[PDB]
Amino acid sequence: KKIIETQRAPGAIGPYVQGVDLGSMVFTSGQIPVCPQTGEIPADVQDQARLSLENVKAIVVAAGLSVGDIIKMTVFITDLNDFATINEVYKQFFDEHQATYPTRSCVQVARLPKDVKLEIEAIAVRS
Amino acid sequence: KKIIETQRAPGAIGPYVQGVDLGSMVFTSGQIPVCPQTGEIPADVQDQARLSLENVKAIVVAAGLSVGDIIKMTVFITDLNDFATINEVYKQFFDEHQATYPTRSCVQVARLPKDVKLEIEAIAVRS
Amino acid sequence: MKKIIETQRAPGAIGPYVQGVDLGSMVFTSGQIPVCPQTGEIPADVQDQARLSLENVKAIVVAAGLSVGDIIKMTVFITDLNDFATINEVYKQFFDEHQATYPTRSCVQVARLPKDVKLEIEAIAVRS
Repeated sequence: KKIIETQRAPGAIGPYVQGVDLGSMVFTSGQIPVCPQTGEIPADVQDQARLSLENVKAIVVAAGLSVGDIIKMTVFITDLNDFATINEVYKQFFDEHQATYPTRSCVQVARLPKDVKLEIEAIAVRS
Repeated sequence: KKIIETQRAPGAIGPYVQGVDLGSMVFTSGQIPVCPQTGEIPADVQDQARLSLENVKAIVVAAGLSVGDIIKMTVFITDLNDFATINEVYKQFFDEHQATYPTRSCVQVARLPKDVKLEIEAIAVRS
Repeated sequence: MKKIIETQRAPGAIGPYVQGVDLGSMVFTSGQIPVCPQTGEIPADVQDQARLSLENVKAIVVAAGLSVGDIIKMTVFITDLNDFATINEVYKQFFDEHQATYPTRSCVQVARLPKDVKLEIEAIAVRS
């Protein structure tokens, strides 16, 4: 039960850790498009989606794993009009790391912390 | 990590796989009431509820497992007034397969992919 | 294992789910709502609701033989983010009082929850 902490993903806005590493598997908190350096949220959904994903990647990479070890995501979104766009960025991101797509749920919620357009949690396995 | 692929469940409409088998645990994507043979979404909530659960079954069977191996489900729905009808179908489903009911979370979201009334993810264990 | 968890210190399952499942290495709970197990009532105030959801989570993990410090992931479904700073405070004090490290978390505002409660919380805990 190792805690994961990285500056490549935003610090906790709250009583949670960024990730926990169980040995066989890794859980991340839900990541929002907040910039780890600047604390800023990008306006466009293309960018928010790239940024949530990088934030997830930082925690998974800080555990010593890679994108291809990601087996499950939930993508929580505020607007299904943004859907094809989120999917393009998210495919590109997996393809970039030559990783097969994880299992996934995608739901439209009412609202997200800081009024972001999306939030992504992940589960990775070691082997 | 072994990807699960079956034609008894709908082909992914985006960058995901229907299931992943970790040896120990199997994760499904969130199953919506899309008909694997036609692409149709049934109109009635009873039929939609029945149909997500058959899609979940289909992926868990393809992994070599069965419905009584499911330990967790998350049921995302668009209307809590549909709950008693969803509960009836879902109870019958597990009862039919002589299955112990899993842990479950049920929440009403704003909207789902393809304007479906529910989306169900499952987690199963091998032994 | 696939052991069902059953406790009277959390509200009983009336419906097609069980309170929790113990798998050996990990415990999963059902989503817990702020329904009081003795009175069957929902407190009106979100701090009370938050505290109670957490109690209800604790009851089931503890019935599994584990403790709060073993909880490794939560998802907090809420109906109003305006309640969030308040829920966070209650949630923090709950972990601090158990001397527990904070789990991983996801928090979203959904449209609605069972019984019009203000939050539902599910938990994943590991044995060691």
